[PDB]
Amino acid sequence: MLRFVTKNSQDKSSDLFSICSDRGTFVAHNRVRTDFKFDNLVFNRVYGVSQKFTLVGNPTVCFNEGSSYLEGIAKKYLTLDGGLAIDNVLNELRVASHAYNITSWRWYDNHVALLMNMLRAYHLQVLTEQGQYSAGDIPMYHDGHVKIKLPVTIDDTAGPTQFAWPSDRSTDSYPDWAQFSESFPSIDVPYLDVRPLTVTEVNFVLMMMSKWHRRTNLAIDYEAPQLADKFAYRHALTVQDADEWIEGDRTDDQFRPPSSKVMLSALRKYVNHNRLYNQFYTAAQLLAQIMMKPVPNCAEGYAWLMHDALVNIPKFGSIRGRYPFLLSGDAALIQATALEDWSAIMAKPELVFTYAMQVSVALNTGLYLRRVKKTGFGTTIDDSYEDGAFLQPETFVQAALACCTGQDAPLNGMSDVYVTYPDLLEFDAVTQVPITVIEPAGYNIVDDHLVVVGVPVACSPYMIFPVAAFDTANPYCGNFVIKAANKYLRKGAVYDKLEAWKLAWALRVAGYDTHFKVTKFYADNGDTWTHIPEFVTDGDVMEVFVTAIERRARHFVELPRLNSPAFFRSVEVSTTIYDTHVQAGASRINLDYVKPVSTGIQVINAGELKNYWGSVRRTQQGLGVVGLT
Amino acid sequence: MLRFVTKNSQDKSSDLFSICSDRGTFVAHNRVRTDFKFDNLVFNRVYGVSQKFTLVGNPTVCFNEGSSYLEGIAKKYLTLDGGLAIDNVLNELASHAYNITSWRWYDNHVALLMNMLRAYHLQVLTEQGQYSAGDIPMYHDGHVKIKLPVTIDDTAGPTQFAWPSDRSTDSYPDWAQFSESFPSIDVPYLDVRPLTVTEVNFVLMMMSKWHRRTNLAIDYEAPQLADKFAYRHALTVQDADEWIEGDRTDDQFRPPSSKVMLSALRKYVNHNRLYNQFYTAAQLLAQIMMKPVPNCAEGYAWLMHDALVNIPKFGSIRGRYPFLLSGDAALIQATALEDWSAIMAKPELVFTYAMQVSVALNTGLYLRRVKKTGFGTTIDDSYEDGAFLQPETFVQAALACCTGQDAPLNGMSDVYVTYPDLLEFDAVTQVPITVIEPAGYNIVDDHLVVVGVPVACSPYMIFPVAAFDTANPYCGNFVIKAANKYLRKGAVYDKLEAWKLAWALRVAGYDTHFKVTKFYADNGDTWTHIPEFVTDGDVMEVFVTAIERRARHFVELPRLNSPAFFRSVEVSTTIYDTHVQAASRINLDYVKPVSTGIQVINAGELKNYWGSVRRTQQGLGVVGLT
Repeated sequence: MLRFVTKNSQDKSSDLFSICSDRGTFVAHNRVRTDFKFDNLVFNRVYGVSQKFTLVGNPTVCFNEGSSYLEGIAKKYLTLDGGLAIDNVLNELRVASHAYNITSWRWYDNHVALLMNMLRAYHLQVLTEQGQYSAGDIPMYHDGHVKIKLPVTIDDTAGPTQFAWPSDRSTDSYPDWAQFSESFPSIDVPYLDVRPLTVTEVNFVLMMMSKWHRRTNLAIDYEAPQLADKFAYRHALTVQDADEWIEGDRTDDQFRPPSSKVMLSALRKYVNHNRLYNQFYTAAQLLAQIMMKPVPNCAEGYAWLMHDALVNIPKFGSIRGRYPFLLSGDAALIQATALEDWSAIMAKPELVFTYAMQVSVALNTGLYLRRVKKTGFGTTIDDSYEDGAFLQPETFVQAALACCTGQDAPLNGMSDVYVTYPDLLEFDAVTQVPITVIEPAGYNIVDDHLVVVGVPVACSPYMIFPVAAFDTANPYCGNFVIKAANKYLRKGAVYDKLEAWKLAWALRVAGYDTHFKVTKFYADNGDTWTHIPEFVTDGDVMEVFVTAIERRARHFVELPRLNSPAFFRSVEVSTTIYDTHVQAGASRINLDYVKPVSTGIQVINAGELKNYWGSVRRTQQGLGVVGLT
Repeated sequence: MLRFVTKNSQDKSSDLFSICSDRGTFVAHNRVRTDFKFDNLVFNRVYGVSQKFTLVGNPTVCFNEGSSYLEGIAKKYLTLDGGLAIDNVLNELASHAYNITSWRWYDNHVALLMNMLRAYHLQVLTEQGQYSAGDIPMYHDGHVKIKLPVTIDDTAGPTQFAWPSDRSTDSYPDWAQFSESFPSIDVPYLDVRPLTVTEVNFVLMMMSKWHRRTNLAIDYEAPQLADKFAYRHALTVQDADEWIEGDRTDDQFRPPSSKVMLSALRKYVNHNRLYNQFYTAAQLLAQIMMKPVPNCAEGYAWLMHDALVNIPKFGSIRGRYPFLLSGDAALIQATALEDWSAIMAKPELVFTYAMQVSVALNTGLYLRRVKKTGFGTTIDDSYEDGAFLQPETFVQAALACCTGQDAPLNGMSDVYVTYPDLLEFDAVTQVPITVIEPAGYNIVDDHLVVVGVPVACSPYMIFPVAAFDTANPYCGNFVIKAANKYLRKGAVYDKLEAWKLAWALRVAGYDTHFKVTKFYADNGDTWTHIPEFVTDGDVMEVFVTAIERRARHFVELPRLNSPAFFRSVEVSTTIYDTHVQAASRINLDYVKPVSTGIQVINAGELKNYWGSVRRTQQGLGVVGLT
């Protein structure tokens, strides 16, 4: 995850932003300078381009059965090829079978749900103490023309301002827990080791073991039942503050949730003690992938925002506190990527939020990129693009990321886990958008409802600028030249679709709107980005007519008559970012703090694609899932 | 015109057809086999095509005098040019010597010969039993109902050929009998000695004013050719005189039969040696005769448009002196002589040539309009105003641009059949339309409009027509080539290649769509009109989408639209049997003319317009016979 953010070490550094949001949303400002080079002299415009992101979401959770993983177990009981040694654990058990039949049969170690719960609680408490925790509210689209407003399940103003405990006292049951220090396990039941945790951190862990009530519209407050019906924890001291709060003995005031630092320390201690590096890596990946979506500045863009995601979080199971000697020894085949990403998150916890911000934009753009690159602008005859990585729900987000940006998207590192949108597997997926009553201008409104085909572009690429989405030079590349039209006639300046869009974008930045035929280039002011129109994607057309290029009221850098001969000059456009700052209502990272803990940790760089330890690579032939090498 | 008709197909064929009408219209049926050879798999489909024609028309005729032509007199009575040898005449015979100083020699009988031609054709038509007023066909296509008006109603219209004039209701020429050697008045006289009594009667009485009584194009109105004249005959003929003074009843004095009328024509021409003037008369009659009935809806603008004809005023010096027609006839064109021999061998050469010239004229005008844009033609020649300005070379230029061979010129100066309102490419027509159901049609205010000239016929009376330099459906055969580029939804195609592909698929049985929607092709002709949108400029590529099949399908073909399934389909079309229905093959070796007693010149004079116009590579232009 860290390498993806740093673009494989851009000058061995990158930048991060902490989580901040008001009313469930936050703007993401930018400052850029766009050049215009014609007549061998340079003009420029410095403009502020913003981008709205929202934390509001309602994903569908699926706490179904999942496989077991024993990576953070001592090297002498695990093995790369020999796997789990049941003979060694029976010998060291201290007949054998008499313990086998009791509990030694399950072997269902998996804490992904617990780690995800602790992470989302940390994020929610961060928002709480920043004075910004509240019920979500999706923004409205006021543009004089057709207006969009969406509902929320919980009202913002009545919504809670404080992150209380997820579960509600005196309404639902809790898992039955009791401290357990016996060497010999007695009941087949998850045993989780929390020995080195303080009273408050172990209290927080076992309280988050309970079930989760949703009290807000945010995407990370999803519903979650109790991870285990019964369980026991390996701790020297018997903790019952949570138990006292379960009954009326402890009041709400005296059992307030801890501060963000305490939850972060609890998570660090838990993962370090149980050697849960890969499991936490998967948990962070999933939480970031479900974190948020970008608020569109166009009308048809909200169709992407209407969709809800489906997540496969595995059912919880912990065999690490059953036997004290499991963790005695260096951990077995811990992935190097997991170690470095874990060190990066623990050093800077905002890395997960920044990666979520990058991944939302990359995925939303890459879905459009794949719906276009399948047909290749309609000059691909067969189906030899091999976009099949989009099919299996696990490599959905990874394939979208790889298609949008050339970088290797990081696989989830875990089997039967994914974040997927089932209804958007196919690119000819129609969506309906509830729409208020205002006269139209060619937004193909049907029965007072925007009909949207496929998935729309809903964000500017200004947080991943070198995206290289297209092969040719374009605004996504950043620097491009504007060439003369293919041939000039009465209708005017036959232009190829992609080059026509490039010209339209450059003129819209420069202050001239353009008129097309087979009518203008509806864009956004705040975000002077002009999203690619449907004439590029439809593939029925290959040349387009630009009739007239007019002057907007907000004039800017002056250009000649581009759409006519003897007056056109081959201007070229280059933009650079001056200042970016995610405000609402930064922290530099370099590869100096990446150095992971290698003391008593066996590290394998190689991975097997069966467990999804790899990275999907986009090539010209198409996407492709590649191992970690 | 014999060379033109016998060269449209081959020197051996020489196929002729007789005149036939069915309420003024007739249909010419054909039977044509189309091949489809690809991957050494020859496929074919035999089908019948029908192109109907109409004889109904209302041409405008102007009777304006022109040059005087004397190319039938003896050698000694002519100078080095067409002017008569007045000194030789006088040294042969006085007051006349002094009178001559005031005797202009205007001898031109083209109006008379044309009148006899149209009267003969009308009599043939009425003895065939189908002469009538003539009515335009009523075309209806499920979406649009059209019916062009005609002046004379068919039902009340006469069924028998009445004499063109009335019962002494109008004045008649003051004819006279001449037998002396002294012309008394500068008024023209004729020499009709070899003619019989009834032939002379028909000639003199038809000289009188002609009235238009039917919608037939050859039944145009014409005034009396001369107020006064005399005929040099052995005896006075006065039966038509008794008819005008109101003595001979209609039953005994009726228009003569076709045979005797043609015999009068023959005697007149070959005694006065009017081969050149008769050739001009036949040319004009052929160019005015008929038009094709359009299968497509918008093609009726061709029907509504009326030609303009310039017939010279009637004048005669043949009958003034009796020795002029003696001696060796001088300055007779070989083409005129052979055409005369052929038409008197069979009198329906004029009809078949008229049908061919009608089809060629329509196609030539339409292909001039199309090739203006740049469709099929490399050079942007001055198709608009080059050789179409000269009214006498208008129809010949159209024929040359259509067919590619040498169109025969009128052979006479200041005579033409010209459409003045057709030189512009912006000319519009308001065809009346009762629209049945709305569809793709530019219907504004009860009349659709057309631009320029439309297609109203199909190139089947003349099939091997070489309209374009490259292979095309107009040519015998063409090879469908690979598309310029293939896309997901289809492939782009050049204008001409796309039209060739669409034509071949329509013959095979596939309906072809395109964008920037249908390639129109009516049943009963299965010829695909050039699409309107691709006709204009600034369009060089056509996107072909959705090559769907039709209800009836004959030859099963590859897609030719997808790169995987495209195959080099080579087509070939040949016409096997034609039969008009309201042969008659000619034999050149038996119709060869009389070379004795006639002086024949191969060459002509460009002033008199004795030549032909050929579509050169660099541009069509008039050339001499040499």
